[PDB]
Amino acid sequence: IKEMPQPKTFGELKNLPLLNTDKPVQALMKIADELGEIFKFEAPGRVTCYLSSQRLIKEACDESRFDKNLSQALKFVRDFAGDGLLTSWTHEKNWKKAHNILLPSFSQQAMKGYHAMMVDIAVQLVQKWERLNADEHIEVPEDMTRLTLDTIGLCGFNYRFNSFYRDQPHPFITSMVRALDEAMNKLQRANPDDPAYDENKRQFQEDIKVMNDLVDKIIADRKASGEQSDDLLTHMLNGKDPETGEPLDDENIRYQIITFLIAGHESTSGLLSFALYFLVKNPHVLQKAAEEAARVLVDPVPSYKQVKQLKYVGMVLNEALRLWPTAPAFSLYAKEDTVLGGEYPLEKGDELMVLIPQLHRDKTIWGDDVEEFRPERFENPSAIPQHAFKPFGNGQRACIGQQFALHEATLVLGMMLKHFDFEDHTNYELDIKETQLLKPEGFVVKAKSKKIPLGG
Ligand code: HEM
Repeated sequence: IKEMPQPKTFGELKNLPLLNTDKPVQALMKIADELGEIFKFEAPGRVTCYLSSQRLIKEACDESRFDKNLSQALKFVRDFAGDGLLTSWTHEKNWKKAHNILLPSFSQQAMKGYHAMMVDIAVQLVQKWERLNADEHIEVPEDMTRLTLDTIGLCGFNYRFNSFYRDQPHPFITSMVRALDEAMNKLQRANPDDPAYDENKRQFQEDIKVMNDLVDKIIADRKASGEQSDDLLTHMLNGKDPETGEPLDDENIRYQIITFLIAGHESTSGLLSFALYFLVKNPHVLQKAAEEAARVLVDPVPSYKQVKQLKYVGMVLNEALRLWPTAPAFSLYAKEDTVLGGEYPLEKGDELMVLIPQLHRDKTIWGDDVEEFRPERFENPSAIPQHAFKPFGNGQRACIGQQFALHEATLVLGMMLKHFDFEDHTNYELDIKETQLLKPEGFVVKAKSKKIPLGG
């Protein structure tokens, strides 16, 4: 039994002077490099335990001992995401109901039914870049976000945000993005009740009404027509929990739809953006991935089967998730008193945070050269030690979207590689902005079309 390592405390401020950054995850990674696989972190009225090694994370992933904790970020997002799957406690009846109903709609098989709609949006991005003039460039995370938002709207509830037809997004997207920003801003608000935030609160209420009005109207519209689509909304309307026999109610369906948008859009666009970053920074890797794309994508548009063939592309995506997992942490609490790693007692209710980018740099698992981009690390996924790679979280609370995110990213990145050569025309210096997610801010490229016809 051992005292938990902890960075220096500064009287009443505790450890907080060490995080005076807008990139706390990257600052926490530097604390972990100094203090090792576990450290306690304290701030006024807050205590948590950050884990970074696979040995201890293997323990924290034991679901009989630890469950998902709702961080404060997730609590503020629950004000519009409600008791959707992301923002609900594992014990809530609606979490378990929605999980059992939605799981089959997110399986690897279910991907065959979404493929045509994902291709629809992916063709639109390819055509946008084909139609650029010679002087222009691409804003990478901005277009990736247009793409992921549109794909989740189409596959999620057969709704077109039409993000490629716009400079300013659809009013729902504007509201959702501003609501997420406000939720994150509230994390660092000293005097939340101060008059200067009256306008913030009013706007937050307006943005939630915009989101709810839209989604409720689409739900009511669909129930009236009886139209059956290939979308998740049809599955929610027709699904019954195998355990209770009950369906989701209309209000819970609204929260799942908002949740899929929130949970899916930034995380998946970050992944595509970092993968393209790594590829333009490693032209030899980019060449091997484009060669696979040209070998495999032999039809004017990709089939479901062809996407499954893009093995190297899949490896590039995993190695981007290893270095910069776009949802960089998840939070747990001890379900009962327990001892972690034989050494550190925990009391029931104690919080742990898994620091996924630091887990992914555990040199005992990956070798000494953990900063290098090498997709070949993933050539044999069965050989990777259990719990070493956790970009989609853990257990029954893992990413329900993982097969959807991966199928979409593979498809898109494979089409990009087939149709364009890319140029890092500004010699872009990586700048990782943190919201609740990671992205390469300001990342721009030029693409030069290979002049290959689309379909079809
Ligand atoms: C590369 C893309 C993505 C990454 C890295 C990612 C990562 C994660 C992580 C780490 C969790 C666990 C959160 C926690 O424990 O607090 C999570 C949960 C979740 N994600 Fe994703 N995600 C991605 C894409 C998506 C997509 C495309 C969707 C939906 C279409 C989605 C929907 C969800 C949902 C609904 C949950 C809550 C699941 C549950 O608790 O039952 N995610 N994701």
